[PDB]
Amino acid sequence: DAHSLWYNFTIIHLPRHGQQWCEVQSQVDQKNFLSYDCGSDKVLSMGHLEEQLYATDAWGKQLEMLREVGQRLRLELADTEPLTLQVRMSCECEADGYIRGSWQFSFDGRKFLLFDSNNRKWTVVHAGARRMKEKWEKDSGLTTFFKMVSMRDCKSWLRDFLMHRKKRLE
Amino acid sequence: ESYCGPCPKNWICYKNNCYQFFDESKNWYESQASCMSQNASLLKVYSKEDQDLLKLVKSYHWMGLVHIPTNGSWQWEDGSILSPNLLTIIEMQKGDCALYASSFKGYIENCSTPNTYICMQRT
Amino acid sequence: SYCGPCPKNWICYKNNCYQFFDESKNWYESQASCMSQNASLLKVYSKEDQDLLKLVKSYHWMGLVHIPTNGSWQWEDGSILSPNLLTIIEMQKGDCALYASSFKGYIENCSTPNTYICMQRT
Repeated sequence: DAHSLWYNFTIIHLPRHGQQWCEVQSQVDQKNFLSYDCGSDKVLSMGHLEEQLYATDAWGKQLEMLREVGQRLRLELADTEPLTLQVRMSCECEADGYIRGSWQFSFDGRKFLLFDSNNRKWTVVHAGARRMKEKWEKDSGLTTFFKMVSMRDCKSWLRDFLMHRKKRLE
Repeated sequence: ESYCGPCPKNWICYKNNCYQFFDESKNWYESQASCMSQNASLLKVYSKEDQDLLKLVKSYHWMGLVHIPTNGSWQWEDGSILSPNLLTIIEMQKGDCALYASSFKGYIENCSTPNTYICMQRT
Repeated sequence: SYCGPCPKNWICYKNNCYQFFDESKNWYESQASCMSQNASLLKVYSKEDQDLLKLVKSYHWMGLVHIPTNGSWQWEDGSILSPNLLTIIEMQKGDCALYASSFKGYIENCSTPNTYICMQRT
């Protein structure tokens, strides 16, 4: 079978009211398990406490990266081409291990960019996203950051949550 | 082969300059105060040459850069003015203070919002 | 008050001497490069003594070489990778590790060009 891990970031440039600039919702095999304020290091509502995903080495590493990804996207959001950047990072392991790592970028609810970590291809989804693609495609550091975190780090937490999800059962 | 200038205890010595990163989040004022209480100041960028290791830095941190309410230019704590050739300033948030970010970039931030910081001490 | 003996223009911290090379080369080449200047690649032996390593961004070759038979790793100088120092991230087939921020080592193809870190203490 196949398993996935979805991280949905909501990054805001110039927050207006009591809005937090960083928010992240996560799902293991399509369903929720953590809502996290990546800006103040705070778990807000990690529903699904019957698998103790926390109490895994991956848990803290995971939060570490969630914060780093949030900070990188923040700076990038600050020099774009209040602005709300919604990003979904995902990785999925098949029956072999064929991990598909990809990113999805939106700016106001309309998909803008898609990153295929595997093939490392930036593909435009919106006419107005042609420039950010260029910038980020040329920002080899950013693009590699997107490949490394989704192709390895994310597969790593997936593996540990799963390996842990079983040892309990069997 | 040689030695690297006099620097406080356990501080990154490079090109005769001393740095120290604090994981403690303070606002600009609170940070600036911290560096002062250690015979040092907040990071100051004068040379991409003498301070190239700055493009090695991960995350954003307070630097001793402030905004002048009138002429709209930026100056360091010491009074000198930012020289056209070192930093690229992008607005991240309101404020009159600037955070440093890897690859000589200065991000504008609310002077009162808590952040990590970098104390320096020109040898 | 004085940071241990180091070459000219090399990062010195707690008497260790580091040097980050912007040039992108493969492990083998990175190895030689350090080698060619009385230094090794980068050996992590202490989280405390080598604290600054958690402020570094990007990925850089380290002096790690593994024996894909014990799944273990060892440094160039023959010493083993003590436990509880590096969180090795395992997608493989690769046989080299890239140091990454906050004591991590990503395994990668040894022939993939990459920036690297040379170290020299004393």
